[PDB]
Amino acid sequence: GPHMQTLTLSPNLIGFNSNEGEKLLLTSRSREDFFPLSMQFVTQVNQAYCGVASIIMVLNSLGINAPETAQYSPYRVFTQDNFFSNEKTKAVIAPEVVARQGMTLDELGRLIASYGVKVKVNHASDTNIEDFRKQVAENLKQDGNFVIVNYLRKEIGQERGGHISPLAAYNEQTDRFLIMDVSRYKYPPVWVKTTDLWKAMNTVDSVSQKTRGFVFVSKT
Amino acid sequence: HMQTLTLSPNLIGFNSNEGEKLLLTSRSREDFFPLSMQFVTQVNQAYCGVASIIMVLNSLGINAPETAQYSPYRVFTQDNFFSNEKTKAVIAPEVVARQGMTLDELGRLIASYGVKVKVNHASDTNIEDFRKQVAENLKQDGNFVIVNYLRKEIGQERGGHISPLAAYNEQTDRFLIMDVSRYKYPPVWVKTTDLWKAMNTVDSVSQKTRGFVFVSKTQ
Ligand SMILES: [Ca+2]
Ligand SMILES: [Ca+2]
Ligand SMILES: [Ca+2]
Ligand SMILES: [Ca+2]
Repeated sequence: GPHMQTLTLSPNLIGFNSNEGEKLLLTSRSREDFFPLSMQFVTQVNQAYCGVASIIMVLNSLGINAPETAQYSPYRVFTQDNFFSNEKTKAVIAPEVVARQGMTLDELGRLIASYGVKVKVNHASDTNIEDFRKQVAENLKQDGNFVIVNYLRKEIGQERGGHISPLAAYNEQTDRFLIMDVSRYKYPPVWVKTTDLWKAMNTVDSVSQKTRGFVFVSKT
Repeated sequence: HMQTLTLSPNLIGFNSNEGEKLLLTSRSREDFFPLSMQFVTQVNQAYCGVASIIMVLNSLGINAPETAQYSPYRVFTQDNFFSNEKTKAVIAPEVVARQGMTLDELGRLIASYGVKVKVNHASDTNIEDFRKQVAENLKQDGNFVIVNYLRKEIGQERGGHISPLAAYNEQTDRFLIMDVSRYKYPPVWVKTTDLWKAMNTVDSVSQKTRGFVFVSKTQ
């Protein structure tokens, strides 16, 4: 000591709309969730609503019975505008609060569960990279369930704070996951190395004083 | 899975195993990647053309107008698309909200943002040239295709619609429509002959056929 830090590394992302990124989807054999999520992909309506956008993508992909939207009647879908129609949802965290400060991993899980949907919240501190990779890759091969991640953007080479978005696929050959980034005005979907995504989840959110992590969602 | 309307059997939904395989076995699918990145729900039942335009303009990376919530970032949205006099001079947003837009108006609205637009009424071409020219575009980055067609002629409810095309599957001779009415229907793979018939219908507003538009950067 002191540590001289001779070798330092920065995370390498592959964009979905790159030639390589396209190839990673086509060579993935853990990509069932990509198709329904792609059908539902939305832009977060404000710079704090990443979790709401992520939730409604998953609820619509699961075919969860949705609130009315007068503009679409008789058709009904979850939107960021109607997601808080259920008072139990507002009781977790109110929309005006989310619009200022976002949501924590535990709030994300509780907001989903307020609609009676099955959830399993995994803080990084309570699991490990090997179980994350294995369990998420399995979910990505399975219909009827989805995965949402909460991670510090800085640790995957983006700016900057905590973010939430669904995962859509896992490329086995490169050990990368595809993040369907709902901040569509800022970044494309990206393929991130498991080790970098793990590092980014294994950070402490000062709002919760707990680590970030990932949530499994399925229909009951 | 999502609660959209049951499709007529001549259509293969993107929301089906076969529909996924048609993307995986397509050799004309480059446009799917950027278009999927930009896919949006039309904000009302008249705004299909606006949703389609913004998907394409965002996919092309055009400098975009100011937004209500994303500053300093900018993207085309259904709320900011009409934020200049040149675009509004084509057709007023108040009218698009009640009547939609014709094929010619679609073209002019796109062109008001400075990009290169070619409008093809079905009457002025033929099915073989439609298939070849569109499949070629679908392999090429930096350009896109939007169709205007009568939904009933492909089995769907009901009137004239507008949405982008994302891919062409050679074995089945089907095009993938990225249907912006996401609350009602999934994206669908439609036989070329059905899509051709649906474009070769007379829009009562224009007394011209429907058709398709090619869009690329002017630069
Ligand atoms: Ca490519
Ligand atoms: Ca499946
Ligand atoms: Ca799954
Ligand atoms: Ca193209």
